[PDB]
Amino acid sequence: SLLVKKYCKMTTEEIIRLCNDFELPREVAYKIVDEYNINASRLVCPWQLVCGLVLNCTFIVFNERRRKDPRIDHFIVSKMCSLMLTSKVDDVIECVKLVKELIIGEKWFRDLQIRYDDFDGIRYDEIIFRKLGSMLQTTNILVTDDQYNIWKKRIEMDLA
Amino acid sequence: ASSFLDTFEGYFDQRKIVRTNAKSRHTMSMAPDVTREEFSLVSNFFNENFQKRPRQKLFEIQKKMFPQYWFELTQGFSLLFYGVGSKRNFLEEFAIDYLSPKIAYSQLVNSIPCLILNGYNPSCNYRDVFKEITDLLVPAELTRSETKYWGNHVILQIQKMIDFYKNQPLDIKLILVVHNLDGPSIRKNTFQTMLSFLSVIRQIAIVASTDHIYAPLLWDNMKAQNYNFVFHDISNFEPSTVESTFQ
Amino acid sequence: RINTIKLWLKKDVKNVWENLVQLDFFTEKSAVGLRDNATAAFYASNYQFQGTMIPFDLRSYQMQIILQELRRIIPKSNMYYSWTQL
Amino acid sequence: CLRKRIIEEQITDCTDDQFQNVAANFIHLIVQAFHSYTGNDIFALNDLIDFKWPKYVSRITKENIFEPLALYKSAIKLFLSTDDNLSQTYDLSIISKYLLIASYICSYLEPRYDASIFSRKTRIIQGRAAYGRRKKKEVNPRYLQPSLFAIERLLAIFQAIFPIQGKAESGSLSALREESLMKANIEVFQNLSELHTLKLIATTMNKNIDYLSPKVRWKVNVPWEIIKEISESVHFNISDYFSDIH
Amino acid sequence: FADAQRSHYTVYPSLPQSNKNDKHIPFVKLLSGKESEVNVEKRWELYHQLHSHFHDQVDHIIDNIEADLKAEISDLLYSETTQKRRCFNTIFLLGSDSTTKIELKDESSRYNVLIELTPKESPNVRMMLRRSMYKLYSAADAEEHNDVSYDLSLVENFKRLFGKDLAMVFNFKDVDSINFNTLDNFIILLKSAFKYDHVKISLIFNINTNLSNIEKNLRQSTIRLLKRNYHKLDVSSNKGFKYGNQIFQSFLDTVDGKLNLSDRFVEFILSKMANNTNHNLQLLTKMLDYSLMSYFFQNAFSVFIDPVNVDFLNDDYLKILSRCPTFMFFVEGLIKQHAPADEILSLLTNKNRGLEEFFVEFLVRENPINGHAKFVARFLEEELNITNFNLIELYHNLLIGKLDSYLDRWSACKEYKDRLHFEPIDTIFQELFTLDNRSGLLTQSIFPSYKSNIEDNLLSWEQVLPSLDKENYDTLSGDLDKIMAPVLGQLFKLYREANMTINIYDFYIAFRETLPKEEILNFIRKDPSNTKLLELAETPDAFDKVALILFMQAIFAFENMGLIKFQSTKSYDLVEKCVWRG
Repeated sequence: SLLVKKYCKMTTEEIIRLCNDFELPREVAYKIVDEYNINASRLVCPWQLVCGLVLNCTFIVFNERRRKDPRIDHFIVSKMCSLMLTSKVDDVIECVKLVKELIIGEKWFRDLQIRYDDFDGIRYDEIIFRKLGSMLQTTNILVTDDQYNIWKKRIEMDLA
Repeated sequence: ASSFLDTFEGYFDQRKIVRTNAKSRHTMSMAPDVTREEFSLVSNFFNENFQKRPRQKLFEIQKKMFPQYWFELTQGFSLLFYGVGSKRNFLEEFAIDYLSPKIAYSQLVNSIPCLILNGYNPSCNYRDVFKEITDLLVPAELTRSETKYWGNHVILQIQKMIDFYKNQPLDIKLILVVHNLDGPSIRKNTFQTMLSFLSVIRQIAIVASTDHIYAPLLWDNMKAQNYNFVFHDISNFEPSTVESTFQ
Repeated sequence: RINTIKLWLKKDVKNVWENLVQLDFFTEKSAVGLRDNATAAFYASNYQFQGTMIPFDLRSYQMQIILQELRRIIPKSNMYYSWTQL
Repeated sequence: CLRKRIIEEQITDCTDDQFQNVAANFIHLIVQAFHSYTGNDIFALNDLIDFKWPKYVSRITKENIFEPLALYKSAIKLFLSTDDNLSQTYDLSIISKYLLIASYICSYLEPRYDASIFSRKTRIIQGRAAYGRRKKKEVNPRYLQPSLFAIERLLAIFQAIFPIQGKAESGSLSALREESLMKANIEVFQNLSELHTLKLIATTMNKNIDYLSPKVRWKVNVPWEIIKEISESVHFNISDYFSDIH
Repeated sequence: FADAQRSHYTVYPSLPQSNKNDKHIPFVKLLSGKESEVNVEKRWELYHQLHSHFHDQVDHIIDNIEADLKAEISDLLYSETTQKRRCFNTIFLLGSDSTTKIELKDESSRYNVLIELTPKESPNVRMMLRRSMYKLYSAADAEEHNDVSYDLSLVENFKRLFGKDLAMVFNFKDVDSINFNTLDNFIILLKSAFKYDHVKISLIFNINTNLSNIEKNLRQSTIRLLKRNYHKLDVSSNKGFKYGNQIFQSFLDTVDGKLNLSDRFVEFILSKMANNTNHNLQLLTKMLDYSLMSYFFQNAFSVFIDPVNVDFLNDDYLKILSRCPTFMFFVEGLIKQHAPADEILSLLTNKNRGLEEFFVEFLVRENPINGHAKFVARFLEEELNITNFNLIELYHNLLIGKLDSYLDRWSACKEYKDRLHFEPIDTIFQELFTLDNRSGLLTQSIFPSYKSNIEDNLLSWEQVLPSLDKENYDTLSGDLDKIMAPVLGQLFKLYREANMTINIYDFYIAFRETLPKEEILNFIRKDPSNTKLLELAETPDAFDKVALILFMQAIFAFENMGLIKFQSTKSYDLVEKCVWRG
């Protein structure tokens, strides 16, 4: 596999490829590159670090499509499971949570979280009432109005 | 530096041995030391201009639970407040402008009164507090057949009080407030035993501010059963400037 | 080195250790025996001891006789007389 | 219990000479046992007589009087085992059972000689462990008045030992957010406060105790056997952490 | 004085004139005003009604089980017939939270006065003896109408003052937290009065840990005779599920046919039932009350269970109940069951008459799951005759469908497990009349991960920061908050990332290089308020020294939170950590 391999080497454009495979922007890629070339010093395997990095770029920027399509989270993890050639995956789970333990508190990471607004994948104006101590907290088991406004058309033409 | 940061492995990591010639024997006197007056001045300048607008907004967000607060108070659940930042300018505006007028009108008269209890005082004793209890509630004294051999007065009084109010109108008559419950002269087991054998009362019950990480060991299970804080979390990141008066 | 011998479980020592401490052969390390006057006897029953609070088996004891005394004292004919010398 | 047993057995061959006689040889057995235990006293002998007499009554019979040796064999056992006190040991919660188990470790173990056994993480960034105990110790601090510690050591070590909870699935999001590992709740703080009053923890014995200080040292007041009786009941193992050094 | 300088002082609240408002209750118009205030009154009254109603059985059962233990203690306390007449009755409450009171039966030809002893009033021996004698004499005097001192002579001299004999009972209240030496002394004193052939006593230990924990902590001298004539009880709030199951079943019967619970909540509570064995029902009842408080706060369909309010079935209520997604499942299931579409147009919102008709029609139903759990409990206690069982566990195993696999743990109902197997499946309209903590609030206000929830904030500080962009200018810090992280979290990061020990000067500057110089000066340029600070900022190292200012008050604050044990008295120049994250 890619993470049993000890002391591998990478470049700017090697990981530009592994990040541009998701058609992500180049700014995020340059940030991971800066992360690397400063902190690629004390390593065991950079495939883990850059794996976790670009995964926590995807989960933060792609929350919209995933918020409406839970069919995504299987396709995405399957993609990066075989891009790095493994049938086992819990190591990838660790690849995400460990970088998240590491990269947790930098001002640029902060800037991205205010930009694309995950905060564990949930909005601010909701979670603060989720957690301060409230019942007005909107757990959307119920559905929104426009949903039904458009679901009605499916049975409008039920005659056919 | 090391591998693990926030776990027991992070603890084993950061707690091992150093060299003694690796000791930067350096001091804060290798830097300016200047009067505390302008120190507090500029502290308060940032506390009055640096994070003011957002603090106001989040304060306004933190409000709509007053109904929830009162409603849980109504069944007699004495209350908690934890979280970070000073926790005084929340509660002192909570009680006065919400509780006593509202419950005054609902009880149907005079507003329900309160005292306050600065725990953080180093001179915080309990016997003066029981004096003011007897001043305001004005309960009944004890016989000589029950103060058993120098048995402490306030406690047996209060065992007499808890039974006198056992079947009175299920109403309200007062509230007491605490601040820095884990303060120096207040975190002693006497004072805590007092305010834990206290709040079985339906006529009163308490709002509680707290700050310490290891506060929550300070109480027992019998106490918590008797005392039933409802653990709400309220963190504010506030400068706590005026508590910078004792230490 | 070799009728037989039986050794005595910790429960069996629990009893007789106190038969020992109550016959003035052992004492406690930073011990003080019997106060002379009233107010000392008074404060004694106010402030208790570490030995009062810590459990039975780990409070720091002390001794009355030293070995070689007993070595000379005893009947040396004993099966244990070989064991009376450091 | 004489008058009981004589007719629980229903045997009409008796005289009080032999009553005193069997009592006598019974007491020969008593004292030939526990003279070694006590020596030249009476009080505690009377106590233990009163307690263990009746079981011996319960054993005596016709064959047992015609030959009291086998009777003594048939009641040898308390002579071998006084056992004079009274499966399970506790009806308790689980963290009270499992947290106490840790403090015995964090005052009988070197703080340095543990990072070898009490780790399970896969290293990522460069750095070395240590070598553990190059040298064996020869005195087994089981025999010792134990050490001190701050609490964070217990906060850490308890998390480290803790039985597994927070069951995962290996799903697309199951272990993504679960954080399947117990954390610093309130319940431990309060189930801990219970223990100082149960006085199975000790601290610096203090009037005007303050559980809350930076300076305070703590300890336990328990033996090995306490911590042993927890283990095989909850089916935990730590005897290997102590069984090797001396 | 300024206000808060003092301690234990008092202040009086003034009032406005009045508000003449019958909305002087917490509960609120939900739905953006689309409730009625009269409905609000309905909810309010009904809550207090049903609250008090369940509180009926609260008081009933808290008295019932207390009467039970009082009956049993008096059963096992009296007439326990000795034969040697030189021992007293000793008793063991193995693990009782020892705060209840117990009664004394008279049995004329005796006087009977209890003895109660705490840690406090028993430092030494002689004092607690004086307490005992004071209690005894001031108790047995006024019941019959000169002074004797307080000593053991008095008890053996009881006959020849009052004429009656006496029987004592001793309750060592908190048996564990006391000087065992003083205890040993006392009980050796107390055994000195079994030589007058006219008295009896008895002791009890109201234990919290265990016998073998402490029956070898005290000297076996004491313990031999204490092997003689003893008694033993299992003692707790939750004895045998004999009344917890009743609370569960009664709470089922009280609001039966209306509401149900998930597998998550039921298992959550099955867990926290055991985190304090002694106090267990108090807290479940507590949090249950919290659950209903929350429910009747948040569900505007609260007013739909009293059938009188079926007349008030408004259109907005009819709209929102349409978004029952299970109802859409039912709809589409019938779309594909029938190519024509006649009944659905007969009933649906396209004509709301059939809708509200169906509403009451499917509203009336039994929710047979709950009655099933009930007659299952019946089935047990009539045929299995069990009490040593939770009903909550069974609720859970049914919600799974491993009900069969859980009664398989008993396996004696197995010829009827299949007929009693409730095929556990979802209903319609389960979204508004059911409970579980998906919301994630219980554990946020009852069992908080305390410092985890702290440091998750201390570390993030955008979970609370107002994440705004536009009103920068009016506020002073519009240019700075955006760009300057606050003091605290940046410190906490350096705090954790460092080793065990930490210096001050090098650590200070290590932090201090995280800063803007011109921009924080620009922050100080923005205020013309502090003229001292105007002069203060005009020098360059003003930046360094105000970094020291914030540094000093921040660490001063960190200290009293429990973060540091400030090391090296007389040196005050480097430090140690104690708190970790996670």
